[PDB]
Amino acid sequence: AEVTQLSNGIVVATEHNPSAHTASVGVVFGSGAANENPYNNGVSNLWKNIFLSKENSAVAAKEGLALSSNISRDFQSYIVSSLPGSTDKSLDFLNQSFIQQKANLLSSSNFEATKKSVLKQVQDFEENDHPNRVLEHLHSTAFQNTPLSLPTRGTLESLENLVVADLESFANNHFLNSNAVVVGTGNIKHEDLVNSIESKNLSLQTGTKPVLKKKAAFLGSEVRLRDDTLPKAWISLAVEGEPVNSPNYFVAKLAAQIFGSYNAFEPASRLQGIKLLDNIQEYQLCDNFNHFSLSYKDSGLWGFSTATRNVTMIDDLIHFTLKQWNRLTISVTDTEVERAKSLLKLQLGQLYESGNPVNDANLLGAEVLIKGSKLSLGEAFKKIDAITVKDVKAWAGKRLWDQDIAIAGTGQIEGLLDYMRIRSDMSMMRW
Amino acid sequence: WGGFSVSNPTIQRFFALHYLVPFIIAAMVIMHLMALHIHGSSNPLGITGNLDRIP
Ligand code: HEM
Ligand SMILES: CCCCCCCCCCCCCCC(=O)OCCCOP(=O)(O)OC[C@@H](O)COP(=O)(O)OCCCOC(C)=O
Repeated sequence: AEVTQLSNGIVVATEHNPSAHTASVGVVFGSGAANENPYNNGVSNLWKNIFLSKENSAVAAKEGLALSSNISRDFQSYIVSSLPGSTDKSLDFLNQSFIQQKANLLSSSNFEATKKSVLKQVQDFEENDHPNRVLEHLHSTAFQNTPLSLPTRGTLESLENLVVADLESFANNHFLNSNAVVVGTGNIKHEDLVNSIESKNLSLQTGTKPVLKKKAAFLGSEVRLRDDTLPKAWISLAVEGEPVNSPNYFVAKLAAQIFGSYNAFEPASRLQGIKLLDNIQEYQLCDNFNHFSLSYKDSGLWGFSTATRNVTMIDDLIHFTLKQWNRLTISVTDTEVERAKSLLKLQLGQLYESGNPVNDANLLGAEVLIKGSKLSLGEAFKKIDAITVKDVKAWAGKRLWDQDIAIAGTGQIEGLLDYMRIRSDMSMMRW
Repeated sequence: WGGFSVSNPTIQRFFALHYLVPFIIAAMVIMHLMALHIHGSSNPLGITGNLDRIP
């Protein structure tokens, strides 16, 4: 259980697992939706779908190869999967169809067919997926006029004016050897992957990606998208949090785990050791909530999201939740900290030790692109067990107590009160 | 008057009533507020205010 990195001008990372039955090989780039502008937003989402189109997936299926891809704000992925004794064929396909030749993929017929499907994907998302479009709107009001505001799928208006030239320009600027990591997970040995690469030569482009003029900045604000015909209210609320490669990275994750997640219709979720639940269940002000701590290269967010059918008691839900947050500065106990320690270990122990090599490749490539190295799971546990009550109170006194907030909501949100009555609940007065 | 002109009985009864009526005005001010709570307040435009409210 250890990763091995080498460099030849090309970075090559690998987590070998001898007891698996598959192998994944791919390339991860260090540019995401936070590396484009409002005019070409969605060009990366359209690159993913050109990779996964028919005539490229057909050519892989005849050889016994499956394909995958993912767009995020800091990185992109293009992965190939196979049986363990078929990994050299995986690398060849990744060489031919992607890095060297792509005139086959950017044809006039394949481009229009791909654009039609992607527009239908995005239009469907904006009309039916309410919890996820409110979290995207939160990012856009918190980081307005800054690169961390742009949605990852793109916007239906900017996505309509794209041509092949926009794709080719974006490729020449960001798909570069200086901005790339080659990964390998599952039943694959490091030496074999290194040997297969030097037998070929395998370089995409040289480097010099553009530098981004503006840095990300948090701004307290709100955006309300009112729709009285929907049957619920969906709300998300956050403060500024921690970026990746921060000293307070695990302390913010432990603090989110203290308040946790809830489903009203599951019996065992009603019995969790969370003091907020003693307040909501007597009048049943929500159906579910979840606390998050999101982290990027430049900034982060810390907060919660909720959905509810009780549209006359929204003000009681927001009030009781924000008063529990205040206790992290004043009166958090030792039992609440020892519970969140061991449940945080179970959480990220399941994220980093699933059975899917595709998830391993995305995690590994994103971490090595920032830190140059991966922190093992035995090391992360020791940092978590060394946190005390004093560290939590010091973090909360700086990040939560009387600080500005960002809010987004949709649906039946008449009962959501104004900004300054919610902002005033971030301090107590009775300390 | 209490007599045949404005005199002593007039001035002593006018002071006892003058202390009383302020407490009757206060009871009418409570009934006045109850009638406002039903429909709330109007606004300078003369149209409905149920679409945009502030606490
Ligand atoms: C001791 C005397 C009074 C007190 C304490 C009082 C109190 C109030 C208060 C607090 C309001 C709330 C809205 C506003 O300020 O406009 C109000 C509204 C109102 N008052 Fe009075 N009031 C008094 C006398 C009167 C009188 C003498 C009249 C008329 C002859 C009157 C007619 C009204 C009306 C029509 C409104 C509603 C106005 C609107 O909503 O557009 N009140 N009153
Ligand atoms: C048919 C047979 C009949 C024979 C018997 C004869 C008896 C006849 C008289 C019966 C007695 C009257 C009935 C009792 C009654 O209406 O009041 C007693 C109940 C309590 O009064 P309340 O109206 O709830 O308080 C009044 C409240 O409901 C209203 O509150 P509000 O004052 O509008 O708020 C303003 C406060 C704002 O706060 C501040 C000032 O900052």
